[PDB]
Amino acid sequence: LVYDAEFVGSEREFEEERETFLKGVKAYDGVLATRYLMERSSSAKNDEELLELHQNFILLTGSYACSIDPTEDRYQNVIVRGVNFDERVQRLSTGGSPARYAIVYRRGWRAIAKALDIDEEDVPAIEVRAVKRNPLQPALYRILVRYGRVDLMPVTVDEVPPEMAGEFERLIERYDVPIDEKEERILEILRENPWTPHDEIARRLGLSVSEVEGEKDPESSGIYSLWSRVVVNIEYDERTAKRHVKRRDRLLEELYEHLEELSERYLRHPLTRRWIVEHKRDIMRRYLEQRIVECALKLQDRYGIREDVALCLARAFDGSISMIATTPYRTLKDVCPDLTLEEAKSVNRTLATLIDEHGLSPDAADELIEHFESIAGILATDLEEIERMYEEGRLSEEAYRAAVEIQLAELTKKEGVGRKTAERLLRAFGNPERVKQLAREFEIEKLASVEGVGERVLRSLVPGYASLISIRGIDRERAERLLKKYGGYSKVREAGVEELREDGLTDAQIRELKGLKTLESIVGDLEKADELKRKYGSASAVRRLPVEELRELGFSDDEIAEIKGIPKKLREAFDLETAAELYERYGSLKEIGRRLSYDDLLELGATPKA
Ligand SMILES: [Zn+2]
Repeated sequence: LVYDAEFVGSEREFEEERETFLKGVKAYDGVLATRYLMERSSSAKNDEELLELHQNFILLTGSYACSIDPTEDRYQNVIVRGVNFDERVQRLSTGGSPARYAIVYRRGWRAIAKALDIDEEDVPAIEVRAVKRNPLQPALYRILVRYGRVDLMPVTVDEVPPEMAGEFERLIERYDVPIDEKEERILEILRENPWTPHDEIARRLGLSVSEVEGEKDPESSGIYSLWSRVVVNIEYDERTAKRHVKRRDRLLEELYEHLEELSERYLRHPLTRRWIVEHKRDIMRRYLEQRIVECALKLQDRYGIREDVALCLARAFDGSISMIATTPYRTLKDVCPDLTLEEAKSVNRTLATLIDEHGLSPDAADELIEHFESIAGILATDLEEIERMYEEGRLSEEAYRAAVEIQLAELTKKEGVGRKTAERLLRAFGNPERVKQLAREFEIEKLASVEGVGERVLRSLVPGYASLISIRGIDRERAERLLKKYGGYSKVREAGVEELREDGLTDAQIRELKGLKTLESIVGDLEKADELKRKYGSASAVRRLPVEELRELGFSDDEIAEIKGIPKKLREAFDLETAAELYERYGSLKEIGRRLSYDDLLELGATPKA
């Protein structure tokens, strides 16, 4: 399997990167060492002070990783397992560093270490994919690294705010990012537990990990895309980036100092920088080993690969189904030539879809995997770039054509949208994911200004346009203004009546929207109808309310008589309290003559009742 990368910065930059990387390695050495201590005993497993130190190393590795390729120009032709990230990162809407994009992949450091000449024999590992023990929401951690966010990466487990961890969703709400339906589904699990592993998120949603994750860019769909959407909209805090670079090297010393102290809880001899420098390779070789077991065991239980092949893959791909699952068939067979295609299609869902649901050849599917990794990766790419690749001879016809048909199918599925209107939209706005996002942001004029995009298109594309526009008198401009101001139909429906008037809605329009025509019979004006619609569900409910309650913060006793349909004869004798109660209980009045003659002891000798 091929890893490689070439440096293109100046000689100063070369040394800057070497020092950062080597400090990342030193930081990651602490992560390995602390993981080692944690499984010396179940007592060590549950040492929270040890866990806090483990986490501190994770943080510092992140910070150092964020600093790789600060100017986003120092590396080129970054190959990880044969796939060239230079070209892919360039096609993303937010571009960025091929180096850091590489580092977010397991064993991506391999590629970067070659460009910085750090000899692979010393295993200069930097990994930034911790899940269960990560002090930040794991996907966030990874996206911060890809976007080089030295500033946002905390350098201390104390410094980690809830909004980047246990209450991560707060951070999402602060930046008014559009969330699609896949993502809202993913959040529902992350809300239960932000440290749910991705293959679990995928298994419950009935998706591949690639689908759960998406591309690491705003214009995709998935937890990575979501976090990118948020993170890019956070101002770079150049100040705090300075604090973090200034402080972290000595914090690392201090972490290593704390590692000695703690290690004496579980070991005869301290765990020192020299010790980890010596055992690093051995520690890593052993973890790889029990991950080959666990993983090769899963390749049989879940996917059903013949035992001897399942171990081959397990070894070849560092014990990672994520890794295996995103590897092309040609590369998979290169290292395990015993493997069969139905077996490859079992673990690599992208390969499976491309073959079985788009009739692609394995070579052609490999081509698309290599360039884009997943379907999400195809949909993150501008249509016209895919055309360019086809024309420039860097993409075969069958791959190219499948790519087009995937992009078009995301829009033609939406009733009203034909192929040339879909095709046009992709030209106007780049890719299908970016088209959808404009619809969720309610950019109705922007979309409409494309040929073939009519009311029927707008209906099926823009959430809540269907609802507002089907009310007479509400024009397109208004529908956009309303949707944008309040955040979608449901939120517009929830708006106050006073402020909807200010927005220029006729009272008829407001009445239909909240569907309180029946309540406005019962009560004079719109506003009180709405007040009554909030607390109580319907008119139906308001009538049933106790006589005291209606009377209280309400209006007349005659009005309460009319509201509950209390007959003249029953109203003329008893007081309301007991009249509306007898009616509630028996319904007719003929029936009211079920209870005995002068059990009707209340008021006059009203004989017409018996
Ligand atoms: Zn800080």
